[PDB]
Amino acid sequence: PPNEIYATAQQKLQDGNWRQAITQLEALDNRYPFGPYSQQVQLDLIYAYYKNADLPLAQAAIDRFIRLNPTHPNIDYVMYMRGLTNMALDDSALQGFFGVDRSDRDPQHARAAFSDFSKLVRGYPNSQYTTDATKRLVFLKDRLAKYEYSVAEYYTERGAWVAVVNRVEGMLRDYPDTQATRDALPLMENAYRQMQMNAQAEKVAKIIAANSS
Amino acid sequence: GDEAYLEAAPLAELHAPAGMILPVTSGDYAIPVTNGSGAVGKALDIRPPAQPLA
Amino acid sequence: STLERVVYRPDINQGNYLTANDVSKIRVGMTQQQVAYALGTPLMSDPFGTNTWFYVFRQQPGHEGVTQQTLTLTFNSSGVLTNIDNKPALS
Amino acid sequence: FVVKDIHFEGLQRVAVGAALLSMPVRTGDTVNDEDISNTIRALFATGNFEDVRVLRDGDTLLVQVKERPTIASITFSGNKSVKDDMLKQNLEASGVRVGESLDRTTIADIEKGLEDFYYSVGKYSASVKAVVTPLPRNRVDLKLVFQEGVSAEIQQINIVGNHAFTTDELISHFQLRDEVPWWNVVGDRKYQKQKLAGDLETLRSYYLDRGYARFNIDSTQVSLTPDKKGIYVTVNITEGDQYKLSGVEVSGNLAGHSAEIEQLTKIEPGELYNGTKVTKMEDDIKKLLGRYGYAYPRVQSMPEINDADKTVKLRVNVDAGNRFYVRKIRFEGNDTSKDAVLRREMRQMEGAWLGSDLVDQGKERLNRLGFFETVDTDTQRVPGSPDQVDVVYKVKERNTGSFNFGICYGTESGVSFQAGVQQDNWLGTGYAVGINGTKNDYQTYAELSVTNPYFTVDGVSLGGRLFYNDFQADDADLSDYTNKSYGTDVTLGFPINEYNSLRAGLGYVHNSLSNMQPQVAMWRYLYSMGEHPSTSDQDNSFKTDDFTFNYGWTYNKLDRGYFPTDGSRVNLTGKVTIPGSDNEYYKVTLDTATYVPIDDDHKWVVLGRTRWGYGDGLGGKEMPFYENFYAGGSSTVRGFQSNTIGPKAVYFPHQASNYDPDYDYECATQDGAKDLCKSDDAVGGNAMAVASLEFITPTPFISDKYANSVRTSFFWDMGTVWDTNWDSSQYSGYPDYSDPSNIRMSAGIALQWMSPLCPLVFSYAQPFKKYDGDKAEQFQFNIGK
Amino acid sequence: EATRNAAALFSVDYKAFLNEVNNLNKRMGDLRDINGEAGAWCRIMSGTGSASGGFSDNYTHVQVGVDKKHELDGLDLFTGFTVTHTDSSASADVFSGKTKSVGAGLYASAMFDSGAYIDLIGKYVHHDNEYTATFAGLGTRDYSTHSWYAGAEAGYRYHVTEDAWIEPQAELVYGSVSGKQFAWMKDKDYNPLIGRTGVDVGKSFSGKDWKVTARAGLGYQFDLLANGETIKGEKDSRMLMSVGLNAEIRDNVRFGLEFEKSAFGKYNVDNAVCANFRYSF
Amino acid sequence: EEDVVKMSPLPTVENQFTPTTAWSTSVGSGIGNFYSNLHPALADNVVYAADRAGLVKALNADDGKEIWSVSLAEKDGWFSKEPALLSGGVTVSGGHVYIGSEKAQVYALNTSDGTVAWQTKVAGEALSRPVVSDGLVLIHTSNGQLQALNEADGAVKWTVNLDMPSLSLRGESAPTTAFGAAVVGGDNGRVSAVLMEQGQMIWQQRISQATGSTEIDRLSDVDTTPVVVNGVVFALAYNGNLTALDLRSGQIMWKRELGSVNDFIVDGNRIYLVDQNDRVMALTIDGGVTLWTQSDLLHRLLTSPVLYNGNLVVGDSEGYLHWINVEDGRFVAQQKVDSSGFQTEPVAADGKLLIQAKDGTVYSITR
Repeated sequence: PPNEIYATAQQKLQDGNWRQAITQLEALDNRYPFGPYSQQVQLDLIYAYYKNADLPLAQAAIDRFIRLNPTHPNIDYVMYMRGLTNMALDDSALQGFFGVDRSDRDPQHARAAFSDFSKLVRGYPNSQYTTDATKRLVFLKDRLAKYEYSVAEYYTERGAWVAVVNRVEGMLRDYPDTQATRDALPLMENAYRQMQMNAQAEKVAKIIAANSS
Repeated sequence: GDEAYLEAAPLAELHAPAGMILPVTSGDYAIPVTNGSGAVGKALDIRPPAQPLA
Repeated sequence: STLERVVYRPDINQGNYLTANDVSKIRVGMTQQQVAYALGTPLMSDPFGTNTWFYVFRQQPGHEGVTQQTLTLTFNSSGVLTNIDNKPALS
Repeated sequence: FVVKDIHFEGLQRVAVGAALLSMPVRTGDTVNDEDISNTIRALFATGNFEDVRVLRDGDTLLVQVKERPTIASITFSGNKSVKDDMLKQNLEASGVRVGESLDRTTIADIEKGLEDFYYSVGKYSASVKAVVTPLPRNRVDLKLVFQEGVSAEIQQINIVGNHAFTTDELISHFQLRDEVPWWNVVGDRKYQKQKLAGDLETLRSYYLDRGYARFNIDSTQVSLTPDKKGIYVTVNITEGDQYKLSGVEVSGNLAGHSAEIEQLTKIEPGELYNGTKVTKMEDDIKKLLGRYGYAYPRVQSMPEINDADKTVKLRVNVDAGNRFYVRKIRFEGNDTSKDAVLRREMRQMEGAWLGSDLVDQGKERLNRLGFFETVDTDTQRVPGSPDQVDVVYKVKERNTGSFNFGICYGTESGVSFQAGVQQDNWLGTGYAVGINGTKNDYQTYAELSVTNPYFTVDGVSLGGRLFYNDFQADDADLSDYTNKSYGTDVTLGFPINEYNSLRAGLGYVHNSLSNMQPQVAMWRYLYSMGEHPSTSDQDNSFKTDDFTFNYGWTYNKLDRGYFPTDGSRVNLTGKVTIPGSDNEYYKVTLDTATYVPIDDDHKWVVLGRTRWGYGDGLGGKEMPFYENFYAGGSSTVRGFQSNTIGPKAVYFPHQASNYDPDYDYECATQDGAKDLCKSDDAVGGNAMAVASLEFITPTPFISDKYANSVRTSFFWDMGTVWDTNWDSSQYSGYPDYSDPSNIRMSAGIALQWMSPLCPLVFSYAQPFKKYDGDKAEQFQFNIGK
Repeated sequence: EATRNAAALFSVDYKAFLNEVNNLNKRMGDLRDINGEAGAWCRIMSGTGSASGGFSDNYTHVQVGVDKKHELDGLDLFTGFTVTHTDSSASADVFSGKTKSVGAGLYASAMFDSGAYIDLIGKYVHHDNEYTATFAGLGTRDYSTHSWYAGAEAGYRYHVTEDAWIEPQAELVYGSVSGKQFAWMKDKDYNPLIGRTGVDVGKSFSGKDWKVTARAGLGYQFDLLANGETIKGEKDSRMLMSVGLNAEIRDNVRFGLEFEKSAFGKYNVDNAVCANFRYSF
Repeated sequence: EEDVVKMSPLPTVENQFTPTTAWSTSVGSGIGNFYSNLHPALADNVVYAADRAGLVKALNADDGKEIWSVSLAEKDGWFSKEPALLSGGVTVSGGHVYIGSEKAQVYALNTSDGTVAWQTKVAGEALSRPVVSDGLVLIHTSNGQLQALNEADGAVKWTVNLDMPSLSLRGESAPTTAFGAAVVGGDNGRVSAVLMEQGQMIWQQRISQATGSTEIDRLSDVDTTPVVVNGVVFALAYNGNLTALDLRSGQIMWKRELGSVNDFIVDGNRIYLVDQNDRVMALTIDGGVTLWTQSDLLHRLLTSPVLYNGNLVVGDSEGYLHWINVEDGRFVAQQKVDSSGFQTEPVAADGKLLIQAKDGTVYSITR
């Protein structure tokens, strides 16, 4: 019977350890795909693989849950954990142990934690994890804007006055309210002065002094 | 987890002076306000919300 | 210094290519679809209110001087009247 | 006429709405007496209902359908050189899966992914049979007994119609071979269906390069022997005539490139129709248009076969588009490396016109760093603008680091710190920090090498090194002494070309030679500068303060920086002391590593190494022996002991020692004779010339690498070390150490597997030409680098 | 005392018989639950210790080979060639030299998790002994000898607990060594029957990828076929207490306390407690 | 490893005769492990033999006379020679000796001197037994084509294509004639019988069971020598049975079970078959009565059978023989005459049994 294994599948990480919560949990999914506990064990493999550093295989367990039933009542939990397994690939490594700034690393994991959090705060505004999703989007919108500042910081010492003014113009359209825009705003003024475009350098000079940090 | 998403700097939109209408704010990455009032930090409901019976 | 003219510096090209033959084929009274067809799309533009396209042709060889040819075209609200301002050399 | 009891307790095993409530018999009764014909033979005959039991009247009616149990697990027992991963992925798409209900139907679909899969590899006599095991109804699994068939054997290869070339020349260029000699390993009877179309296109391209433009292949007959033990295959070709190339014709819009294209497609008068030369000119025009902004051109070829005078011309229609500009250069895959490291090695600038010669220059620049394994350029396209591209680099990080902490404390030896911290990236910032804290029982060797490769934005480097030897050997006398050395180093390098690099800098070197044995080669230096002590006592101290000027030059054109297979790398490290130090000398050292392949797949790589060294004194100095040259051991001349190739100094007549308990190796005492007494250990010379030559072999019997790890090669290396200041007039019975002709040659086989946790290189060599006194060993092993 | 000092050159095959044989942790490590069908392993063994009279022992035992995972009914068959390039730097104070012990062979281990420890190891080692004496006018010496090995390993493992296991292992090998002559007094051909027994308290906790194996051992060495013509031979028993350790992670395949001591006898085998470490980042 | 079953053991020999007459001459270089159809022939007590290297010889039935060794497969006249895969089959009829090859060469040697060999280029590989009928040497190649050559120079070159199945087995079906209609076994399980004028109507008939099965490897194949009696074409095939059709272009068809690739002998009312399981059975011309089998030779790589002095002698894969009677098929007689093995078919005429081994060793055993 399938009930003799699920009755001993309550020893979680708070009761047992990080290893016993999977051994009797995997044996109920393969041998009973259409059993009694069909969607219960699918919401247990997601949480058990998050704190056991089982990051890539839990991402395949996320997209399986929306694909077979999109009419789930409390679907806000699987969408909130999709953003947490993408932020687990961020600066939580040996580089983060020393205390360095990893804003100029690969932004592919931080940008992947934005398309799912935008659907959570706009689709279900009165959900449970709506408050923590908005507070996590401020750090993600600041980490992605700081990556574009490190690009313009390299292109202003090598010297490229079309590549500098294209990243700050791309920062004024994507991230208009952050600290990296106000810091890269003198970098856009310096590239207009190195060329003969003095009519454009006075427009940036009238917006830095008008917004005193 | 970490303590970086709550200790970060808030967002403040800069202003535009006269002569520059600043129409560049027309892209993605917008943060709406949906009355955020709940639990933040480490004290969250990390357990899966299992559905009860009728 | 001593290493001012010894260290190798690669070619730093910027902006779009402006061949001197197809620059003088445009004139006033031209829509935006014909300027973007002959010279191409501009790499930079002015979004602050007006619509001015900057055709900057800048190239800098390794410690051998800087050459820049700037062509600024100021469009109108409809996008027909252009202001031809050709800068063949920088200061 | 309604039926009430129609829902009994034998239909709720696998479903309640799809099995019990599939047909609404309750409160949906319409027909009068056709209830048996509307449910049983209309719906309950296809899904899982095999029972066609005729229902009785309304007193003892019963359906009683027994549902067959589900499948628990597919245990593939007896994996006869097959993988369980590729045997179960085909069964999920075509066959059975885990936990799926099987109502005793699948007999043939299990033979579709298993028996027909044996028909593809060559096993035509497969007789597999899946029999279910006796077990109660809960999670019924089954056993899988494997009955293998015949191997994929090939009897012979025959090519008919080959009136021009012989049939033996074609098998030497065929990928699908028949028999291998003892010269190679691979090339035996392995019949693969995907490999049959591989060598058929090679036969199609073999005659196209010689001039047979009308070469056509008929149907290929793959015949099988009765009572199968081999597979025959016969091709039928119909070649034409060897044609001649008349001329080219480049049409279309050349976009001003009318002088570098027609000169590029120029042919030789009296040349045939080469098949590989048409596809080379098809790409070289596409490579030429990519160096000006045209990223996506359109080129074709219309060959005009003229069978009248046996000639052929070709017409190229070049359609060059518009100038494509680079909008953004994004990088993905740099998890541990910052974006500023991967941006300095880019020759294509953002916001300029797309030059394809500059993008491939940035791809090969990331390969020679040694930080990544696989790199590639995926040039995207902006959907809005018709002439804007997005150059995307997909890199993959490598574990650039080594933390060896193999310390251990013996019962009487003591503490044996072996800290071996050495990495090329500190935290992804380009800084190469190598800390070798090899602290032995007395040898307290500690160094710290921090090197910044980009001090400025142009590529100027700045590094440092702080060594500390502290080597106290107060037990043996095998050219050993109480040494104490330290000092710093400052090196500033800068590039002068795309591949060349120069460097310069200062350096302070301190030495302290205390309690050293007297011999000839060590006291010719002390008789030149310093004092002249007596030759019959020990503990003669000497402290030198050096101030050197370290120059050098480095040329690098390798294809990869991790472990290359093509290109050359020339190194040079020279130094000379400034006037005013304790000693006045100089030393030049050269290194060479040349990789060259002799095929197309880069499988046989010829490697040639060359190490040259020379050093002399300035103003009368005599080349201080703590910075001499040593040959032998491993990675220089494989087949000898560690630093044994070179001159061996004659020991002076001693008189005393530390204790002298009648077994010391000091001479001119009661244990030996009373004359000038020679030795057997190497002391090094002023010059050095070592040349090596290897042959990188194909994949050995150990064939598991999973990227490129294992590498087997056999080598042949020479080398000699001679003392250029040895006086030959005062010594007659001793061998002349001033002769640069005593070449020591060796040969053997090496094995280098580049695993990140055991990166050791072991090699077995046998010296066939050595000299007297040279201690030679056969097996050698170290870390390397 | 001239025959007893010259007997140290003849007493080099008795010490090499212990160095050529090893346990499972010295050739395969801990072969517990690895899904590798074929994998080359790295192993370098080095011992020291003065036996009697200050013997310089600096032998470096190395071995490398592959495996072949062939599971049928829980009784696997392994096949792979191994090499034995042992550089035995074993010499006294009176005579100097080394010993180049080159050899090659194969192994067939059928060990499983149930406790069926049946291994068949066969190897052929050709020894090269180069010594340079000074007493009694001997001087340099050079000969050649061969050695055939037939390692029949037995043992069973019962699981009394969930993590702590006990493996009473017994060894029974066979030798085919030969002798040599002098030219300026010879031995004969003997067949050793050196066997050992003792339990192995293996506290193997392979829960996560961090696999710690606190392995113990109280083995004892004895001789079955004892010869008395090397003058004559002598009797000597050995003690082989060894406490092993391993920590096999994906980034650390090292950090193992591998050591073995003795209590009685006139020989020294290894250090007391010393280990290694490595890390790749 | 073993595929299905190993070779069957040898039963007790009875040996009711004296087969002591056997002379051994190893001609050629040996065939080896190559599947061919190199069977000897005889004409006026002159035994002919060949090999894949081209060493064609001629011997006598008594001891071996008129020995001329010619290098037919040379193809090189500069420094050495080279084999041309001479694996067609020696047939002596009409004063000429026709041997096919696998390099599109159909040689035609002489009888007295045996060195003038005009060769005709064909569109494939000659593998079938070259038969003659009214001065026309029929060749069934490996490409599914029929090229009948003249006896003088091969002027007539009419060619008809029958079928070309994917992954066929062989194409060495020896054709027989019947009242002007040359019955040619196809390659995809079809039985064709056309007139030998220029190529008449084919009237193909599918007799194999490859169309019924979904996955097939080498099921559609027919390789037989359809000897006819009273105008009845038997023409068996792989995975079928005999297909006793009439000469009047009929469409009626009946097989039973279990057909092979080897040949058979028609003794009028009694026929004798072989299968892939290598059980020598016996049938009649109308259906079958007392179909007895012999399971003592299971998977022993059995060759084609032949009648000799009332007994059916069949070779083996190692060199043994099976002298089997006719009334029930229980008597056997195993003689260790060869060590390499028998692969080609044995021929027997006028009291002379000829069998060639894999190494090219002919025999004249008489019992």
